Amino acid sequence: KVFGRCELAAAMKRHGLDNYRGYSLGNWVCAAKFESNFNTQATNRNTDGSTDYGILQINSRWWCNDGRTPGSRNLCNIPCSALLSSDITASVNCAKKIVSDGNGMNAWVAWRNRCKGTDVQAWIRGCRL
Ligand SMILES: [Cl-]
Ligand SMILES: [Cl-]
Repeated sequence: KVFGRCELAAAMKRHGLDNYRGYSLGNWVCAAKFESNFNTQATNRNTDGSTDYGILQINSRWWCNDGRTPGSRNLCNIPCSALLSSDITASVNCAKKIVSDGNGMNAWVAWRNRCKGTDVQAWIRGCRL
């Protein structure tokens, strides 16, 4: 599923991401835009052979099991394929563990490079939340 901006904001808001660890909702929408273009089915392969999955491009190196990232961890205890669902619950729940791991949203390269220090509230402007 390819979400609309406001549709995704509202789904994220319902799943407790607004202000989660001090990150306002615009941060999460912005990250999703630049990570996946709001497409729950996004995959991208990293040079190390790990893969990034779903709306927030969560990496098989640490976070999920895809059966083909030898010597990786499954810290969110999920098949990576569950991150590709049109229901973003598993992505959001895993994202919460990532953002809590000490690096905040800096874990998301596109967040760091494209959202951080910008006006992120613009990403939810206009939305009925
Ligand atoms: Cl694996
Ligand atoms: Cl980037």
